[PDB]
Amino acid sequence: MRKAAGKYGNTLEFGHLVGGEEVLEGPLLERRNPSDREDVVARFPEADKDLVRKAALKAREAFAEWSRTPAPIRGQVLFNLVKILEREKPTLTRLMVREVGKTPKEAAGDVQEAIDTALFFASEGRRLYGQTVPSEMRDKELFTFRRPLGVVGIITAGNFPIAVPSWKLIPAVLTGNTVVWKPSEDAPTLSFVFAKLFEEAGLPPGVLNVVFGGGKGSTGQWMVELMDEGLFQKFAFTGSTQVGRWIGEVAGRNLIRPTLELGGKNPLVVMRDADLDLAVEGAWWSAFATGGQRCTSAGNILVDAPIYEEFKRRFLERVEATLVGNPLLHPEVTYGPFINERFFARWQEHYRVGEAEGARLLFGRGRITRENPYPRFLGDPEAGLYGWPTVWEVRPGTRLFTEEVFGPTINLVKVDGIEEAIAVANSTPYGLSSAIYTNHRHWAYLFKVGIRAGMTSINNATVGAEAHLPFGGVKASGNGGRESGIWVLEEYTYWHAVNEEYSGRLQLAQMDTGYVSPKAPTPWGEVLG
Amino acid sequence: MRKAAGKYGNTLEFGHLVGGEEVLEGPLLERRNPSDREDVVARFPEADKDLVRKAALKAREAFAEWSRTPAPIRGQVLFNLVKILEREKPTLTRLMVREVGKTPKEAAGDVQEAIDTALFFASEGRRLYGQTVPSEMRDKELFTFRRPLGVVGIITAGNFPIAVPSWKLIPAVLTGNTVVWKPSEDAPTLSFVFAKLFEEAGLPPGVLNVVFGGGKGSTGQWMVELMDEGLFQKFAFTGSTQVGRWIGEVAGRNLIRPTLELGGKNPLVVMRDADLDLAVEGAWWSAFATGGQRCTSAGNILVDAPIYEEFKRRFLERVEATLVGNPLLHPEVTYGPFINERFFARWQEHYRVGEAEGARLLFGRGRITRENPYPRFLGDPEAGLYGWPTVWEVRPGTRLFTEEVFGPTINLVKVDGIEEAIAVANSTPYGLSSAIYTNHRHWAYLFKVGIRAGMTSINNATVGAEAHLPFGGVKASGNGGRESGIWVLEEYTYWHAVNEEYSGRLQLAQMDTGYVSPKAPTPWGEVLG
Amino acid sequence: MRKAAGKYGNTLEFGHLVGGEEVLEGPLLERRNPSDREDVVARFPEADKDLVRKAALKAREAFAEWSRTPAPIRGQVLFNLVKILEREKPTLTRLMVREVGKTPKEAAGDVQEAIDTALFFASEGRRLYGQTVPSEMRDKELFTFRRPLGVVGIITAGNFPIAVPSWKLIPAVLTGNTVVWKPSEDAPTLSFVFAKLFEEAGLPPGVLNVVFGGGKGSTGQWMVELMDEGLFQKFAFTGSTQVGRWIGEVAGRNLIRPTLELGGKNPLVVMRDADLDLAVEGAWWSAFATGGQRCTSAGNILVDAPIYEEFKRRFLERVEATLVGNPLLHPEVTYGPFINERFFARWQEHYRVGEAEGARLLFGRGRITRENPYPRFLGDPEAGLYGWPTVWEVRPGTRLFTEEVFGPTINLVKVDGIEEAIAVANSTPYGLSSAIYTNHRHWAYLFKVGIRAGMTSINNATVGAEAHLPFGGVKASGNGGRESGIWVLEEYTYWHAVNEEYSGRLQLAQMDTGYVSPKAPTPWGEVLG
Ligand SMILES: CCCCCCCCO[C@@H]1O[C@H](CO)[C@@H](O)[C@H](O)[C@H]1O
Repeated sequence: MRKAAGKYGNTLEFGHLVGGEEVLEGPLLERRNPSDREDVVARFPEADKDLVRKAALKAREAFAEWSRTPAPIRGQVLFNLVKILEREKPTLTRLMVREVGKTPKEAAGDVQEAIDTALFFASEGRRLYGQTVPSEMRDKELFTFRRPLGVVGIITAGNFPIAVPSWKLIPAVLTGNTVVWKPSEDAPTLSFVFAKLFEEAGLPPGVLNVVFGGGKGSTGQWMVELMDEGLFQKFAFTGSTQVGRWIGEVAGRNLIRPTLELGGKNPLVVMRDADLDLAVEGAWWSAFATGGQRCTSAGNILVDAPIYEEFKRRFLERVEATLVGNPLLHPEVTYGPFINERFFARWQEHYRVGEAEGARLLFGRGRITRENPYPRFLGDPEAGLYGWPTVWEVRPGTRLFTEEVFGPTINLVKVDGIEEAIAVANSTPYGLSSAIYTNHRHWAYLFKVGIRAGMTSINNATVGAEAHLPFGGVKASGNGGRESGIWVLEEYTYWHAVNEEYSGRLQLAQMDTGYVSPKAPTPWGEVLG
Repeated sequence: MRKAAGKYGNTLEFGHLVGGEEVLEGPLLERRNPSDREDVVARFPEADKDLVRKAALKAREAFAEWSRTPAPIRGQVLFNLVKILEREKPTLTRLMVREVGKTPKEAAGDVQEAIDTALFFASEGRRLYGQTVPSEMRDKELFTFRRPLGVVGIITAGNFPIAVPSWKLIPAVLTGNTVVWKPSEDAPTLSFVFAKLFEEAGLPPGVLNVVFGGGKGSTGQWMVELMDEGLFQKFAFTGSTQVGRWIGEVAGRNLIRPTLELGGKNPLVVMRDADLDLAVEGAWWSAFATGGQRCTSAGNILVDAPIYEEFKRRFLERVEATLVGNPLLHPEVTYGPFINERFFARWQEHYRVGEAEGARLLFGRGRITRENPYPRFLGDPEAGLYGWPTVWEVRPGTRLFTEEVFGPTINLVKVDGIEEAIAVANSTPYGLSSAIYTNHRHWAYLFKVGIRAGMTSINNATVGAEAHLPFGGVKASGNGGRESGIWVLEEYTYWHAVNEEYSGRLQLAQMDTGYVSPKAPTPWGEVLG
Repeated sequence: MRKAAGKYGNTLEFGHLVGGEEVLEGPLLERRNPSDREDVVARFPEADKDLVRKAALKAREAFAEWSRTPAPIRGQVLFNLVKILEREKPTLTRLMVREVGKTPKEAAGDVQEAIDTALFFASEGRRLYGQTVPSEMRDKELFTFRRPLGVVGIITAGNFPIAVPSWKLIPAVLTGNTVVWKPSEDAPTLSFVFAKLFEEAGLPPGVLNVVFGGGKGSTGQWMVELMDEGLFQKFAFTGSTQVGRWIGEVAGRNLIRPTLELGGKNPLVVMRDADLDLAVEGAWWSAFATGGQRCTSAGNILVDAPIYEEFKRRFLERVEATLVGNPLLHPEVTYGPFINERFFARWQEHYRVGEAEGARLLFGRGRITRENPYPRFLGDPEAGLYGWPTVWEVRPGTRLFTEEVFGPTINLVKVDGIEEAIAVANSTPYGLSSAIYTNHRHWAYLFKVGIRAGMTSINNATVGAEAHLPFGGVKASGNGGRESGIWVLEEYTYWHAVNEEYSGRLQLAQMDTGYVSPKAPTPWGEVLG
């Protein structure tokens, strides 16, 4: 790599990581600081299909030795990574604030998720339990083993540039797979550095390959297409449902079960008996954490009729207090810029769609500019794409209600009773996260069994999942796979059933099984009388 | 249903089972006894897309009440089925001999697999374990629950008309799902009866719907296409890889992980130190059980060079002793007719492909006729499609070596040493079953870790998997899913992670976590010696 | 603590660790370097019953806050310990060579076991899985949780002064318990330092209390007796079966299940087909690792008749090559001194018992002195208690065959065939470790299912268990408990079953359960053929 002086740090120039070598091949892209476009964070090439193919073949070559490396040793590599991530947490935090516009508080939590993941799977090296199973035949033993799949293709987004990649990278290599990783073009430096920390931790060259570039019409797409050439035995993707469906399609015909985290429209229910201040804080954080650029961000606040006016009043008050700005210059802000222009553009459009379909705009004036200033802004709004906190009143069945919109926007929806709250909460193509604020035992229970969601919070935000629960969605949010904890092992391994015969005879199961039949029954009705 | 007298039993006329009602709608198909075309087993309608859609909506309606039925009660229904299958085993055995041409011995084992499955999952009703998980926050609890998916679409083959459907039907309903089942047109009576046994066991109407018909251009295809209309939350299919890839494709874009069992080309290795008589018997049974119409049937016998001539001699001797015939009239036969004409046709062609590519035909003269008689045939060969036991000598890389061929055919392949045996055993697009005969600890181990297969037998056949191990293949044989035992629960449920807050505060994971930092270290090198 | 200059390092003076405070109360004991009596390693007090009682009450006080500390945070403390043990491994290694007379190679492996344990349970903080279980009633949920027991009393030996204590200390505190630890008077410095490393890692004061002293008539005994006062909710002990039975007795009447590792007489079988050089090396290492002062040390080498003379010849040759000496001055030695005089005394007596009962002494002349020199000795044999490598030929049923003897001694026993090998291998009151050397699949299997032992090695030593398998013995070697891995969690937690009702009615299990009865059966025998 090379470095040059920049505004808020060095501008990094680096290439793809392929077979341990740095490959500077392809038209140069750059990543500008989203808080300040004058600050250039990285310059990096776009990998073409031929280079991704080459990376996949380097991964296949490295897979042989790596899969044969004892899992406890592979786990000790991850343990090295835990120490290295701990050491580098402040540096990675600072780089993440700069590269994707996260607050230092959130950026540290993002790095911490990777540390948590690393520690969890470091120890998993001495687990990866299969089963010993009793044969129905004598002189025979049955076994199950978890085996690695091969080469994993990974495409990740930039909103969680260390945490979410770690959910895939760490289990993948722990279970004995090799990886080709196409990180978001919004967080290439973090991705490059993270790959180098793996190298420092002792991960053999070629086990992790990083190929930079865009998505559609670019490296991301090339990578999906190479599933047709048999170069990936597994695929993982975070992004939109639209793209996920196509990846599911390609994976499906290549007999791959992809890991798909495909976003959501996450209902947060506030029942009449709720702790209003707690529910307001939870709804606020659910909506505006990461500037609403999380898959788990609250989409709709479903508020029970009797507290609707009081909640709206308190919620808008809380929303109005939100600090927005350059988090590098003003750490205390709740959120900073949009991660990229694509998200900003879609978010600008949702104002027009909302007005067109009769949503009531309670708060928000679109992009924050010097001409259109936001009272609690800190820094220069012209330096990047920053969005007004935005609050709507919407009806079910509308586009603002059903469609995911990354960015600082949230809808209030009036409901009456737990039955309607559940029905309305499920009136969305998605089913990722969910939440209900209530002190009512029974309502909490009804919501928990009534919601169709991968994750449910009782008196907690739709965001901030703990790193050691299964993470994933139902309906349009996923395809059944789960990340994190013990539940992700199904994603990166396959079951190998072994039966060992010692009888020296061909014994047929279900046919030669030595089942004992019952004896003649005693007439106990008559004996006991 | 209606019945009329037939040659070897009553001819059954029945319709689709939809919402509890019998629906006799659609152009009539018939199933003739494959051992004797004069014996008509069943007449049944072909369901059009509209009726399958209606069946899927009946399943969705029944799902609400059935998923809310406590799992231990759903398990007690399966326990009722265990008793009913036990009672009906002789009747089902006889019907299976008649309808699909299995031997009574194999037909009983087929019914027994369903009984084993039924008993396993009857008890699973009081298991279905999720987890309690410790929160990193105080006054907070984490939980995981297994939830049913919804409506399961099931398409099954006729080669295992009770066993293999039970692998899907039983776990599906146990886990709280409803089912639309499109059984093979080769085993419609068995399927109808099996569905009625579920009804007798107390399965509520609409939880299992059966729609009869063909595959391509027919009910099977309509059923796959309805995944695009959101009518299936899960899909299971047994059949060819070609069809499986298409089903995987459709499932994939609808964010479904299908259960796909897609056949194999199963290597059986005989090492130089093997028990020859045992390996011969295992190779023979692996090749000719069910007339080689199993997904797990041996495709290639890989024989170690030093025992090659001796094994070939003993194997051909064993093959020559094989009895073939109408298993209804001659129970003692090893195998009877082809299940259908599709399998017979492909099997006839493999002679021409083998000769064309220079395979050496050691034994077999194609279809058994009066003109082309087989010495050990019993009954009338003109009454159905019966195949000569067929043995080839082939080279790796040839079509006979790589391509699956249902029917009584097997290849011998010369290998030298465990390294070559493993490499050649993996030189196939498939990876379902596998086997090695050896007394050498180390060779068994190398094969076990070297093979790419879902299942491996040490000194046992490639066939005859025990019903309580995970069943499934890698590569072209499957997509990662497993059937049977605890491993199939992932197929018919999704994980629901619930976090419950009691702290009355918004606590952020990874950010507010109360991690304890270390104290000042003592310089022990200096303090001690 | 205080330090003074000594021969091979500083002499440490320290007191008991009770509630965070160092308590220098009680008659002073000392630990002399077992390799060199002139080198005084430590001076430390003997805790009386009143101080142990006080330590137990400090543990009870600390238990409240520590058990309420989230398990993931408790795990992060262990993760701190992993880093600290890594840092201190060279220092701990050196101290262990000095204090208990282990070779540097073995001492490092001992420290590494603790690091392995620490890492395993660091990650267990985010596991400790209980279950969610489906109720047979509607509107009801079932849960299981692992809860800590309370205060754990731990008594450990000095032969594995870091490894074996870590097996108890680490899981105990991870699962939320507090500990009173009575370490061996043979390794008080290591124990003091290990406790201080826990303190450095952030373990709250009082969660680990260390009380030094002897066993019988001393601190060890006082500690067992306090189970009668309800001060321990759990107890763990490593030592002799005799003492273990008494501890089991006291624990039993106080409704405690103690963790008891009680030594063994570990059979190593060498079958006629074995790799002789490998079996010789394994038998040699099994016998003389730690100078035969392991619970898992080989007691009897059972050699198959046809290879008996050849094995004896090669084994005695290998034994004769054994280097013995001061491992601080000569790291390359296989073993050094006896850990204590108790073990030396019993080992001296076994010569007299062996001769008395007609055992044939093949090799060994008792204590190594200048008068009685050993050819391959390095250093001064007068400086400590060093034992000749000792090899016997014995018959089954004799005291040398059945009774555990710590120290460098081993018996050869002639057997003929796997049946006799198994019977003779089981002809001992113990059942800890076991091993068989064979290339015969079937013999390995028969031994594996025929042996009565907690642990069995196939073509591996009776020693050197991997730290992530369950460790423990049957018969006189233990009481059912297992240490290490997931299996030790049962030792330090109890199951809490919770049922939550939401139905608003009293529903009786087994009585009000809504079991569905079967429908009227169809006579299928008659309906079909
Ligand atoms: C990693 C995916 C989650 C694993 C689910 C819990 C696994 C627990 O394994 C359990 O073992 C029990 C012991 O008899 C069996 O009875 C249960 O069927 C089985 O679920």
